[PDB]
Order: sequence, then C-alpha cells, then structure tokens
Amino acid sequence: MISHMNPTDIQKAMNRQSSVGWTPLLIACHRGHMELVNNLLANHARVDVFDTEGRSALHLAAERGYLHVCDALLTNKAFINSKSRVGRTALHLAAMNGFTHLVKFLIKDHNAVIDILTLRKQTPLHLAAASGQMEVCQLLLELGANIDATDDLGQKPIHVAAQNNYSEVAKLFLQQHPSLVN
Amino acid sequence: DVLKSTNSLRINSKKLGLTPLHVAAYYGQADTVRELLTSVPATVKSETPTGQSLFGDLGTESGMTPLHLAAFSGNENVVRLLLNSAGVQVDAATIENGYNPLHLACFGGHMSVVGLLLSRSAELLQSQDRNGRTGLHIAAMHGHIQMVEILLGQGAEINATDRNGWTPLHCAAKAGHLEVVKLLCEAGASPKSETNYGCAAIWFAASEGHNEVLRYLMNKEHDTYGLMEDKRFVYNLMVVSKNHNNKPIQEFVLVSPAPVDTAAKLSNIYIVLS
Repeated sequence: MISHMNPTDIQKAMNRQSSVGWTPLLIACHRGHMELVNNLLANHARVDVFDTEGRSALHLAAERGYLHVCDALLTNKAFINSKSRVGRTALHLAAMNGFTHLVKFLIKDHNAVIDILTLRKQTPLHLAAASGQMEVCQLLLELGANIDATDDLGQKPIHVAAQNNYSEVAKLFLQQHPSLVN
Repeated sequence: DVLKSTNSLRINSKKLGLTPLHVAAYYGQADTVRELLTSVPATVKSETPTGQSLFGDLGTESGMTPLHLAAFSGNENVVRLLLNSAGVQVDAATIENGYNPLHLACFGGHMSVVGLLLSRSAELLQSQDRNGRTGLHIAAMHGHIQMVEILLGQGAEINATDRNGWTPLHCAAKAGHLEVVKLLCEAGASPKSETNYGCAAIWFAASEGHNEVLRYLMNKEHDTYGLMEDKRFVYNLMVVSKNHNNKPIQEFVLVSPAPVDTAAKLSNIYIVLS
C-alpha cells in the first residue's frame, strides 16, 4: 500500500539507512518476515547495504537463523562470504548460534568456504566451539576442515573450547580423535 | 542520468587518462559508483595520464582499475562495493608500474582498506610488484607505523628481498623512518643483510643523513671491516659526522669489536682519501 503511490523513489526510500545504518531489508531479514522479504526483493532493494557493524542481511538472518530468508537473499544475488568488522562470515554466525540446516544450506546448497578466517583468524569450527555447540561442530567435522588451524593467539580449537569450558565439545574433538590434539 | 542519455561515460584521455568511474571511485560517493557499474563495464584498467596527473607519489600509473583508486584515497565503502562487483580482480591487478591495491593502500595509512583486502584475499601479503617490492617495503619507506604493525599482524616475511635484494629495513633505513626501523629490528629483520651490489642497512643510513637511524642501526650488529673498505661509506660517515658534532664517528669506533683497530685504520682511510 505504501509501495503503490511512488513511481521510482521507492528505491530512494529503500536505499536509506537508519541511525544504526539499517535498511528495511536489514530489519525484515533481521526478524524473518519471509513474505515481506519476498516483497522487498521483488521491489528490487539493494542487498549490498551495510550497517555500522559492517553487516549484511545474510549476517542478520544468519545470526537469527532463518532458512528461507537467506534463500530469498541468495535468489536475489546476495554475496555469501561477506565479512563484518570482525570479519565474520554468515557461516561464522550460523556456526556461532546453532543452525545446522543453515550451515548445510550454505556449504551444501551454495558452496560457502568452510575455512574462512576472521580478523582474529578464526575458522568457524572453533568459533563454533567458542559458543560450544556440539552438533554444529559434528556437522562441520562431517563436512571437514583444518582442525588444528591456529588463531591469532595460536589457538588450536580445544584451547578455545577450554577457555569457555564446554566439556562435551572437547569430548567431540577428542572422542572422535581426528588430530591427536591432547 | 541526463548525461547517461547521451555519453558513453568512459572517456577521458585529455589531461587525465581515466574514466568517470575512476573519479567517482576516487572521491567517495558510492551510489553514483553503483549507477556507473550499471552503465560502464566496471573494470577497464584505464590509461597513462597525459601532462599532469593526480595521486601525488604516483606521478604516472598505467592501467589502474577503479578498485585501485578507491583503495588509494581510502573510500572504504567503495572498496566494499568493488570487492562485490562483477569484475573484482583483486589478485592480478597489474599496473605498468607494477603495483597491487594493497600497495596503493600502503601509500597512505588507509588501514581499513588493508583490513578489507587482507580479510578478502589473503594471498596478497606476499604479492610482489614488478620491482619485486612487497607491501611491507612501501609501508616502511613511507613511514606509516601502525600500517607496518598490521602488516606484521597478518604475518609477512620480514626478511624478504626485492629483485635487487632490498630488505624492507633497507628501504626504511634509506627513508630514515626511525620507529619503523625500531619495529623491524625489535621484532624481526637481521641488519647483517646485503644487497645485490654489496651493502647493508648502515650504508643507506649513512648515505642520506639520518643520524638517529644511523645510531640505532650502528648499535646493532654489522661487519665493520667490510664497511671501511667501502670508501663511499667512509666518506658519507665523514659527512654525517660533520653535521652532528662528530658523535656518530665516535659511535662507529666504539661499537666495533676492536675499537683501536677501527679508529687507527679508519683514520688512515681518512688521510688517504684526503
């Protein structure tokens, strides 16, 4: 109803940013109103907007874990392997916040790179082990990556698992025993 | 838009060999850049400038894509757009001068663009130019300190030669940026490191002024008996000692492993060169 009575300046409405730096793609993809995201992308809003934290709609929807919102973004030529101020990809946030279907959707459905480093040089297996999500790390090891890839502090993954003392995640990296990292 | 009705929007050769997308990518504003991405094929690697170029230290660059200039003036949002465009070409990025946009970020501070590019590519820390220089050489010889700190932070080989054998500590010593030399010495490069004419760091630190770089490098390890046979080094050490109250010649005597041999033999080299 608002999008009827403007000929082209709809885009001038859709390309503006909030005080945070948000476009309504960032808010709608931040909430997960899926049909609204289908409405905004049919109304051709630019997916390459960025907030003050350097984040795109894949980082917000991947942060809250919505499948068809990210699917709707990637149909609208969104860019996976974009990075934030911390250099976090969408796989980093989905691995941080426990969405295994979104991880399978990115890596399997859209060929996202597994071993993406942050600004702190962190793969999402131990950025996933930072929040300590066991089945997510089961999925990342089921897809396979460089386990003992050191971080900015030279951190093999069980070090980051031990800083936030998640015992079952260390039971995953050690009970499976793929790298002999005791 | 009104000129987009008529013009081809990638023209300029007279007095500047470039495109309007270079100028739009250079001075900032980003949605204008987006519209020019929809109108111009977005990676053109423009031309040689005629008469009088922009860019300061780049008096002439042949084939700069507009990713380079957005990497150059700082333009970080435009960097984020051009890293997500159709023709990105962050890796090859070749110029007749030889540079890559990480180096063009090194010509200024512009550490945000360095974070964007090293976060994006990361096969660019070890990217050498046509003259063999890396980014640590250019960040050294332009004296951007925290740029060198970040460039060691991502991790680069410090003892890395050019095609003539220049370590970046040679370029930092020749440019005489003292704190860059303190950073490279304090966490890295060996001062006993030659060149492809036979040199060291103190030969460049003596060849062009710079008493304090000369006393810092002279406090480090070096081969004096290889230095006193270089008569140009002896002459330039005389020249610097003339200006700086002949403390550095005293320092070159008192550092050497046999100070009496160095004072006596080097005094004879003075009298023979007289």
